[PDB]
Amino acid sequence: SHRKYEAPRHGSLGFLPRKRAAKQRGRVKSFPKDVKSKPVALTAFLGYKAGMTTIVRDLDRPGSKMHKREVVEAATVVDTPPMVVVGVVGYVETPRGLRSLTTVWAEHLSEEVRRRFYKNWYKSKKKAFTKYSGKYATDAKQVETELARIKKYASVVRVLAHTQIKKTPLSQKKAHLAEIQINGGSVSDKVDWAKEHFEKEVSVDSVFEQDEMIDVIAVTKGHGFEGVTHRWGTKKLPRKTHRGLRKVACIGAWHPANVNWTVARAGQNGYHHRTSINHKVYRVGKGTDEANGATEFDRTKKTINPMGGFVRYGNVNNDFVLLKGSIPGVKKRVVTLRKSLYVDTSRRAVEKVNLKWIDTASRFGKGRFQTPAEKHAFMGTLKKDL
Amino acid sequence: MKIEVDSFSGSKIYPGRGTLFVRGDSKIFRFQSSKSASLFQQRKNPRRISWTVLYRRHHKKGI
Amino acid sequence: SGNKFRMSLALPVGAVMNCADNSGARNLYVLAVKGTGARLNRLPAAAAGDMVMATVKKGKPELRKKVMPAIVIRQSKPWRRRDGVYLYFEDNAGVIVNPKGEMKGSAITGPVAKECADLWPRIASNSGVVV
RNA sequence: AUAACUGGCUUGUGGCAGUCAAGCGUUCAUAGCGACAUUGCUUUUUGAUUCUUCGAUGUCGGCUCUUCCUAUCAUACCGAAGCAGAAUUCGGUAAGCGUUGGAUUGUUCACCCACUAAUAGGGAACGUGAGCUGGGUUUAGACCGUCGUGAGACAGGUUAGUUUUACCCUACUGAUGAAUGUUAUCGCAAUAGUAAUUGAACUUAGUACGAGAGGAACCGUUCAUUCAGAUAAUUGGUUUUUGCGGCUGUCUGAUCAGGCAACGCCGCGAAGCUACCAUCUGCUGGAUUAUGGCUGAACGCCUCUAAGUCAGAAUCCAUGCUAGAACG
RNA sequence: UAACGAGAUUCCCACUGUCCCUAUCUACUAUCUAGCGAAACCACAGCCAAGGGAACGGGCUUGGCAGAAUCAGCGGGGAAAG
RNA sequence: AAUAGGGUGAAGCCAGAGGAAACUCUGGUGGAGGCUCGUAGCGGUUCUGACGUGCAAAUCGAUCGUCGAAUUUGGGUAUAGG
Ligand SMILES: O[C@H](c1cc(C(F)(F)F)nc2c(C(F)(F)F)cccc12)[C@@H]1CCCCN1
Ligand SMILES: [Mg+2]
Ligand SMILES: [Mg+2]
Ligand SMILES: [Mg+2]
Ligand SMILES: [Mg+2]
Ligand SMILES: [Mg+2]
Ligand SMILES: [Mg+2]
Ligand SMILES: [Mg+2]
Ligand SMILES: [Mg+2]
Ligand SMILES: [Mg+2]
Ligand SMILES: [Mg+2]
Ligand SMILES: [Mg+2]
Ligand SMILES: [Mg+2]
Ligand SMILES: [Mg+2]
Ligand SMILES: [Mg+2]
Ligand SMILES: [Mg+2]
Ligand SMILES: [Mg+2]
Ligand SMILES: [Mg+2]
Ligand SMILES: [Mg+2]
Ligand SMILES: [Mg+2]
Ligand SMILES: [Mg+2]
Ligand SMILES: [Mg+2]
Ligand SMILES: [Mg+2]
Ligand SMILES: [Mg+2]
Ligand SMILES: [Mg+2]
Ligand SMILES: [Mg+2]
Ligand SMILES: [Mg+2]
Ligand SMILES: [Mg+2]
Ligand SMILES: [Mg+2]
Ligand SMILES: [Mg+2]
Ligand SMILES: [Mg+2]
Ligand SMILES: [Mg+2]
Ligand SMILES: [Mg+2]
Ligand SMILES: [Mg+2]
Ligand SMILES: [Mg+2]
Ligand SMILES: [Mg+2]
Ligand SMILES: [Mg+2]
Ligand SMILES: [Mg+2]
Ligand SMILES: [Mg+2]
Ligand SMILES: [Mg+2]
Ligand SMILES: [Mg+2]
Ligand SMILES: [Mg+2]
Ligand SMILES: [Mg+2]
Ligand SMILES: [Mg+2]
Ligand SMILES: [Mg+2]
Ligand SMILES: [Mg+2]
Ligand SMILES: [Mg+2]
Ligand SMILES: [Mg+2]
Ligand SMILES: [Mg+2]
Ligand SMILES: [Mg+2]
Ligand SMILES: [Mg+2]
Ligand SMILES: [Mg+2]
Ligand SMILES: [Mg+2]
Ligand SMILES: [Mg+2]
Ligand SMILES: [Mg+2]
Ligand SMILES: [Mg+2]
Ligand SMILES: [Mg+2]
Ligand SMILES: [Mg+2]
Ligand SMILES: [Mg+2]
Ligand SMILES: [Mg+2]
Ligand SMILES: [Mg+2]
Ligand SMILES: [Mg+2]
Ligand SMILES: [Mg+2]
Ligand SMILES: [Mg+2]
Ligand SMILES: [Mg+2]
Ligand SMILES: [Mg+2]
Ligand SMILES: [Mg+2]
Ligand SMILES: [Mg+2]
Ligand SMILES: [Mg+2]
Ligand SMILES: [Mg+2]
Repeated sequence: SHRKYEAPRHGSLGFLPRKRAAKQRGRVKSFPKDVKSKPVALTAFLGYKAGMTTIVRDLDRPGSKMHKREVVEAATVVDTPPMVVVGVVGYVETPRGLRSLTTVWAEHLSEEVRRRFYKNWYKSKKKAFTKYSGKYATDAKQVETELARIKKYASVVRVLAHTQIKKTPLSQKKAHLAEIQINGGSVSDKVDWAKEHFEKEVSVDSVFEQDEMIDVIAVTKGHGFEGVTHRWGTKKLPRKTHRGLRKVACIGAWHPANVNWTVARAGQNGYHHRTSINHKVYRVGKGTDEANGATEFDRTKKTINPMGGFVRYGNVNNDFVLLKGSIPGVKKRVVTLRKSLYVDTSRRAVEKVNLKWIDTASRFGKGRFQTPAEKHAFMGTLKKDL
Repeated sequence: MKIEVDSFSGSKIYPGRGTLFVRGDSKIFRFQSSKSASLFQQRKNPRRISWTVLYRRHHKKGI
Repeated sequence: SGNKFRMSLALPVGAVMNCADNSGARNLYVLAVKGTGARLNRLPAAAAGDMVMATVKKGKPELRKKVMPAIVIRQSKPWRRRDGVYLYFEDNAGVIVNPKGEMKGSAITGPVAKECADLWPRIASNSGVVV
């Protein structure tokens, strides 16, 4: 017999299996499609999720009931110190897909990136890349030959860059190494750009501009083993049901005499790989600036950091990206910020953002002051102040 | 953006913080958090609540 | 004739709110909400500024025992405005109107939500303090 | 060997669809219908039979959840009208996507109220009881009415009546993992899955159309419904932070400071978790179906078709998203 | 027919997570370990689709396919057990 | 042989007030009842809760009926298979 009443599906069949990600670093499945006429530029950047804050902004959206009026909006802070370029990979188009032809590395790799190749660094002789460093012996023509091979045969060029995780408050010492595709120009131009950028730092302001819509690749918050009620949002059974109520009552008809792949079942929730698109960049802040949190209307010399630091992260002392809304992942998660895969000309995408004010009250409680100076002015002298 | 003042405790309210309460007589009270909001619905007297600004001015402290 | 942002629903079907106009009704019992789509087991629910089909449970006899439109003008369930402010009133109240949104009575006691006054010019006309 | 379920044959009956064309439709068989006849399909009705099961396949309905069919209620695109507009009716490709909240009844069914784009019909052992529930039926108690001399009967009414077991195999959901010299990092992408949906307001515009009454649409803009994936700024909820404060009884001679009251109780309460009870986000190319066309024969004319070809649907395949073959 | 009723039924006020629509917290389990250690049940066993067949197959025929050893859950099947 | 502590307040009795009488009204006292709230006790309504190869071949938890009599109960004794 048919259902007595109709209802939509619980959950999406486009995100199966709801299993743990194979890696904690989210990987860019697809890069922006290459257009030769543009200049040579990076298409992605790696950062660390610091925390969320609040802004106030005047909306510029004609026809809206909030037009030219202040809105209060949630924002995400991504701590993004410059990444270091250490390598370059050439890819060849084959009837079986892209195939990596050759990887050329820089002469000197920093310790934080050489720790990436070790499970037990303290017990090691730290021999990584020593013969390769010897490959640079006084003319390095074998290295130029490999670069020429990349120029001659590669159709897709990606750079190898790692984060400077020592500039973040994280206790982890391993850097995060990722391939970032180079778009624009010919293959020879891309290879020349990579070679001239070996062992150099690349900042966020060279990858992302303000008012851009960008995508975020990250692994979400882990919840462990979870039942159907919260994993899939199914209806709880009546209170008086024997053996419990947080279940799916019928997991299948008699035939097919198997449990179908479409029935909601208990299992692991969270820690999934997600690509979330169209997050607007409200601010590309600079770490050397002492007025990170100041705007053109609030000139209080103020960093982006709340009082007492970001809860369970620390202070953001680097360049940062202020994104609209929420992005996947937890605090301290490595986040991949990718340029958009299409051209959006909608008013939301082309709107120019001017921030009014950034919240810097404590996130560790109902903070009611924006600055220690303001707190002192409000409360006056205390006993501990003498 | 302008900073409001808590009707109960007198502390500054920044954009998005706390709640706004409209009494039956159309009078508007602003609370920065559920602490002062709860004491207000609990009918507490800020002159008798030792930490509010109103209390400190009533007892002439820091003036 | 208006486009209001989503608001926290305050009044499911079966709720009894106060009647804030001098039409002679004292209760307004919600039995439906205009614009409610289909979802299994989900009760229709109204926010401030929503048109509702209601009956008068307590009031004048000629107003009682009939189905009539009404508009919710205030709610005690806190809701967030686009300027970040979470606000709520002491009670849920509405006023009896036409199917066109024109009030039957002609006076409102107490404040009126700005979403409702912005969306219904007649209620704005008959309203005093608008929040 | 034989009844009361399912299943199987059949399809009278139920349901659906054709063809003929006397008539209806101011004229006019075929816009829309269509008598007298006649050909079929279906197994969502009910019969007929008694093939399987009586060393037992748990027999009503509802709740929950998934999927499939199309004979399409809505949504996309279209052809026809007794289509001026608006509305409506007939029809095509279409199951991608949705198809509700309640009063009464144990009900399937029904019947009203109301919202809605719509509140389409069905199947999966008349899906689904080691998933639940147990109102009904259908053990034993009891009452009534009719029937019987009586014990008792009623497919009549009424009330009360134990719903057992998974730790096995498989299948599903997740989680490890030997070996393809070792170990580490970065990758490719075969294959499998897939996702978005609908409405309103403003403008067009009181315009086209129309004697008037009435009264559209494309481009665009702002929002909203249902769904999906995250997130914890804010607000709310939660409190063994037993963090701070308060309170009762009793005990430590009093004070201070504490114990107990099967977390003693109360207010606040960070952090964490979490809510359309909060916020954010949900892509653009190609190929087609119906259909409308081009050139153009067959058939010296004509013809979208025969050769060739254009546009074109919520369709399909990609882009994008999820997994990554643990013997690629 | 006053009073009485763990009797059956309808409405109203209060009340509430019964529900919209779920979330959070505590103890004991479950979990992992040391020790101890059963039972039901068992022709052989255990991947699907269609066919025919005692007319609803794990085995037969034709296809799809198919890679050790496994852990927690689960209740579609074994026309599961009693 | 056993059955906390309360509530209600029947007869009988004492006193006062109002009146010509008939009498009426009021305040105390008293402590009745197969009365009542509620322990011990006896029972076993509902969750159709737990358990349901159990702690148990009928139990456990909360909730509940009754609780001074047609009460509960030990021992002795009688009645024995149509
Ligand atoms: O009294 C028993 C009994 C029967 C039945 C019934 F036949 F209705 F299903 N159900 C019984 C039940 C039941 F499950 F609640 F129905 C419990 C106890 C005994 C039952 C009978 C006595 C004759 C032998 C079979 N069991
Ligand atoms: Mg249906
Ligand atoms: Mg569906
Ligand atoms: Mg949990
Ligand atoms: Mg039960
Ligand atoms: Mg916080
Ligand atoms: Mg709070
Ligand atoms: Mg329901
Ligand atoms: Mg049959
Ligand atoms: Mg037939
Ligand atoms: Mg027939
Ligand atoms: Mg005629
Ligand atoms: Mg039979
Ligand atoms: Mg025979
Ligand atoms: Mg048998
Ligand atoms: Mg049988
Ligand atoms: Mg058997
Ligand atoms: Mg059986
Ligand atoms: Mg069975
Ligand atoms: Mg039967
Ligand atoms: Mg069809
Ligand atoms: Mg149609
Ligand atoms: Mg479908
Ligand atoms: Mg059938
Ligand atoms: Mg059945
Ligand atoms: Mg079953
Ligand atoms: Mg059962
Ligand atoms: Mg059943
Ligand atoms: Mg029953
Ligand atoms: Mg009986
Ligand atoms: Mg007789
Ligand atoms: Mg009964
Ligand atoms: Mg009973
Ligand atoms: Mg594919
Ligand atoms: Mg107009
Ligand atoms: Mg969610
Ligand atoms: Mg304390
Ligand atoms: Mg004490
Ligand atoms: Mg003690
Ligand atoms: Mg004790
Ligand atoms: Mg204690
Ligand atoms: Mg609280
Ligand atoms: Mg909190
Ligand atoms: Mg949206
Ligand atoms: Mg032509
Ligand atoms: Mg054609
Ligand atoms: Mg052709
Ligand atoms: Mg393989
Ligand atoms: Mg692999
Ligand atoms: Mg009795
Ligand atoms: Mg009756
Ligand atoms: Mg099979
Ligand atoms: Mg056959
Ligand atoms: Mg068959
Ligand atoms: Mg069979
Ligand atoms: Mg068969
Ligand atoms: Mg078998
Ligand atoms: Mg075979
Ligand atoms: Mg196993
Ligand atoms: Mg189980
Ligand atoms: Mg089973
Ligand atoms: Mg067996
Ligand atoms: Mg007593
Ligand atoms: Mg008694
Ligand atoms: Mg009693
Ligand atoms: Mg007792
Ligand atoms: Mg008991
Ligand atoms: Mg029970
Ligand atoms: Mg058990
Ligand atoms: Mg005796």
